[PDB]
Amino acid sequence: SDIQMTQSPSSLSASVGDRVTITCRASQSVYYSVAWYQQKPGKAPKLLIYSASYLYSGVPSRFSGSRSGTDFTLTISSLQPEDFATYYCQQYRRRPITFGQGTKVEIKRTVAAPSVFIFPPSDEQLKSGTASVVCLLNNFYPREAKVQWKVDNALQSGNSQESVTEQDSKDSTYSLSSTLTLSKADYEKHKVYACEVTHQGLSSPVTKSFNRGE
Amino acid sequence: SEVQLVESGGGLVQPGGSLRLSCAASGFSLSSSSMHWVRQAPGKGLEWVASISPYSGSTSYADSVKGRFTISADTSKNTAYLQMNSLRAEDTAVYYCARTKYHYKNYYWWALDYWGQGTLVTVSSASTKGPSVFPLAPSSKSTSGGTAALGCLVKDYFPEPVTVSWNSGALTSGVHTFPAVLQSSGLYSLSSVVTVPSSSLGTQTYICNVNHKPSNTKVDKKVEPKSC
RNA sequence: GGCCGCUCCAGAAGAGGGCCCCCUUGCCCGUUAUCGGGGGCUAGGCUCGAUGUCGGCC
Ligand SMILES: *[C@@H](C)[C@@H](O)CCCOCCOC(=O)CCCC[C@@H]1SC[C@@H]2NC(=O)N[C@@H]21
Repeated sequence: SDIQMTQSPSSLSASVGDRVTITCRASQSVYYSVAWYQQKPGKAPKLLIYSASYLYSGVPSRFSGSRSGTDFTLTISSLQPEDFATYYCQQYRRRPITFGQGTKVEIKRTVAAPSVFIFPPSDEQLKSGTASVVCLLNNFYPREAKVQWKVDNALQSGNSQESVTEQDSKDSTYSLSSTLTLSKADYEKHKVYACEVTHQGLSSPVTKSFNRGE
Repeated sequence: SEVQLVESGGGLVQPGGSLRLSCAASGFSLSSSSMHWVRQAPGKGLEWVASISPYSGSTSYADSVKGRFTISADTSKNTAYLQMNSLRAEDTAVYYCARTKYHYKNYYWWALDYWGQGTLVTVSSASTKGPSVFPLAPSSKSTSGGTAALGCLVKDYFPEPVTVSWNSGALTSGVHTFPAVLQSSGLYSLSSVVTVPSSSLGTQTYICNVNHKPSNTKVDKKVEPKSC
């Protein structure tokens, strides 16, 4: 019987100088045998804290750890620019060791509505037998957005995939693609292809659409 | 006294296949450590795989790799190994080697205090294939605030990665190349887009340059607006 | 009634085992390894005890 480590929230936005707290709940008691790691994209984790609250050698003193029952907290007292990263908790009270799913600390900025664009499939692609319809959400903040596909006013499910960039290094926004993949046969069975976008920066949902063949 | 862990041996294998990972350590003795393999699937968290104490030979394994994976160590080389047999797609991950320092004054192993750079393991039955590159064309209907969007759909390639530039690197501002998605076919697909002034469309040329080293492919696609 | 005993019955019978919690390992301890002390439970299902509502002897 393993001990699970549940981390929340999955991500949070903060600004340089903020006090940041990240929490991790053990499914049962681990005493103080909890470690905290920092991981930057494409890099190996680094140990920050062990035994719940003990700072590992060389780790800056703005990092601290605490325990309340099964809830473990990592606190950054004044966030620095090098602290935007993902943080993982881990227990070692009982084998196998187990990790929380991570908390990504991201950069806060002002709300920005997406600019939305829809792309019909190219004739080149249609000739090969497939029809990818792409909907682009450009330079928006925050990350939360809902993209809905409608084909001849019918809500689509299960036939689309989303991909989202990491926060832009210059303006801290996200961009997102949602790709609707139909066979050429299915794509020719319908006329109106519509991408509908909901986001906090928009007073009401934005819809971009086209008619096949126009 | 600089601790280093250098992983090697990762690569692409078919389901059912085998790979041996190596973790070459310096700056400390393997017999004064617990050595670990921890893996991270793309976009996911950390999953412990196996541990070994080279001093005693004691080993432990995640349930899902027992019988398939063997962790070992050669103290004469200060190197730890992960022999991975019967690999399957769900084992695809970056594999990290990590160390826990032994402290004779302590009474149990503590946290993972140093991690290597990681080695990538991809398990897939897909065959190497260069991408098909299709235009994402701007339309007159689609101009917002003096800005147009265009791009390239880079579809059905294997394995990762592709790189995309625009106008041979001359166009960098406003470019977004999205993370690849693994399609149910086992092939990858991504789009690269850029926003540009709409008034430029008649007097500028926009070309996406797609590179897929595994298939030795370099493809240039001119993306131009369609008329009516 | 008496003595001897658990080889079968009874659960009227307590330890082993197992689960949880506190104490930053906290008398002494600790397998290159997570303890110790305290607290909250689990009983007749296995082992070993003990018992008689059991068996033998007189
Ligand atoms: C023996 C000391 C222990 O079993 C008794 C605990 C003392 O407390 C009295 C309450 O007894 C129990 O509740 C313990 C239940 C018996 C456990 C045994 S262990 C082997 C067998 N397998 C299993 O799962 N239960 C029984």
